[PDB]
Amino acid sequence: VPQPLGIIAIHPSRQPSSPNPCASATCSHLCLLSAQEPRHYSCACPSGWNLSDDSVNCVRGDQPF
Amino acid sequence: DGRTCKVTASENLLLVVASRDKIIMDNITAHTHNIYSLVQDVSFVVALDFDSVTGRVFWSDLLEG
Ligand SMILES: *[C@@H]1O[C@H](CO)[C@@H](O)[C@H](O)[C@H]1NC(C)=O
Ligand SMILES: *[C@@H]1O[C@H](CO)[C@@H](O)[C@H](O)[C@H]1NC(C)=O
Repeated sequence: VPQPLGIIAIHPSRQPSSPNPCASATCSHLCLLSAQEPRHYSCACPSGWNLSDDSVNCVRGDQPF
Repeated sequence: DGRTCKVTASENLLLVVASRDKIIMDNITAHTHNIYSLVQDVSFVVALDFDSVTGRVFWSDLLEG
């Protein structure tokens, strides 16, 4: 194999099933799994945005960069 | 032997490697290797990841960016 930079294995055993915390969420940009309890989920806005006290919504920019 | 573990889903395994122009794929049926190429139009594959929910393969290319 001349240039084997990456390798992956594809079986049903390598991606074990688990319940999804994010399915219950409704935040407007991203939902990410989180080790913190009890929600086990958190929401993330695009790079440069803020996150409102309303943890499911985001605000954008309004400051020089 | 009461110590070894095996997979319920068939033992058949799919192994994918990234080598420049080819996303080499190996299919281990029984212990016989079967080798074929997933895609013709790729330039320089670096990173390979597998998604079991859609049944898809993801790869990144150094030349195509
Ligand atoms: C979020 O808003 C505050 C003003 O309330 C601002 O100072 C801050 O820079 C914004 N986000 C970041 C971390 O840039
Ligand atoms: C691997 O090879 C077997 C036999 O050719 C085939 O039935 C199977 O679909 C191939 N792919 C996977 C993921 O098992």
